[PDB]
Amino acid sequence: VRSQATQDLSEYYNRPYFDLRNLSGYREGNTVTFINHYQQTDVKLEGKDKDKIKDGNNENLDVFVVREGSGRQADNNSIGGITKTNRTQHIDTVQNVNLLVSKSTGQHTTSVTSTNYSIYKEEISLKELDFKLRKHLIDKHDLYKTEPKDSKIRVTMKNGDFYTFELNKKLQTHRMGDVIDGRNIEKIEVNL
Ligand SMILES: CC(=O)N[C@@H]1[C@@H](O[C@@H]2O[C@@H](C)[C@@H](O)[C@@H](O)[C@@H]2O)[C@H](O[C@@H]2O[C@H](CO)[C@H](O)[C@H](O[C@]3(C(=O)O)C[C@H](O)[C@@H](NC(C)=O)[C@H]([C@H](O)[C@H](O)CO)O3)[C@H]2O)[C@@H](CO)O[C@@H]1O
Ligand SMILES: [K+]
Ligand SMILES: [K+]
Ligand SMILES: [K+]
Repeated sequence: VRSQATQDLSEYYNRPYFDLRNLSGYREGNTVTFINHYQQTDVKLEGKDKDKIKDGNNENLDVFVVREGSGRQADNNSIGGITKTNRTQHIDTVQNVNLLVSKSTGQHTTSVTSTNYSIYKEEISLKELDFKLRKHLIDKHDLYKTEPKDSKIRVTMKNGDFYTFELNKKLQTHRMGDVIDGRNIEKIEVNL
């Protein structure tokens, strides 16, 4: 079975995305404007990111961009995904963590995939982790070819804190601007 709800998740997580690195964003109201090679990207702040981003100019940011509709209307602007850029613009990973994907393949059978997952950003948004991990799962683990049910991604930190992305719904918009230290990620576990 493939419900419309599942189909809508496939649609969302197949949206075009891009990223911008080490540039200024100018905040007016709750919208941050980025200009990169004369192209404008407006980003909506609607969570804790409202306390993080200053009114006016903010230097040396990165942004993970997922457009919310097509095209030019303001309600289609990307939401959250702003972080401070790395201390340097070096290309090396800043952390590497185990990614464990466990999938029920039958009544009595489970498949377990264990790989290294590279972290490049010192400060990373839940938006980016959510979108990119789902991309991995869609590509490699057939996510959304079946009903996701209670499947989830959990990102666990070195202090034992964790962050969960329930796969049967989009990441909540108010969580998209939440950020974490990528170097404090301990492991990532996915149950399918
Ligand atoms: C009606 C509605 O949309 N309500 C949401 C909350 O979501 C509902 O309740 C949840 C408990 C869950 O049953 C969900 O399905 C309901 O729609 C939402 O609560 C968050 O939900 C997510 C899952 O979607 C997580 O369970 C999250 O908990 C954790 C997490 O695991 O990610 C707990 C964890 O301890 C905490 N980490 C800390 C404190 O270090 C994290 C962390 O705060 C966040 O991940 C940061 O974004 O959260 C539930 O908190 C709620 C909060 O987003 O908003 C509405 O009330
Ligand atoms: K359809
Ligand atoms: K590690
Ligand atoms: K099983």
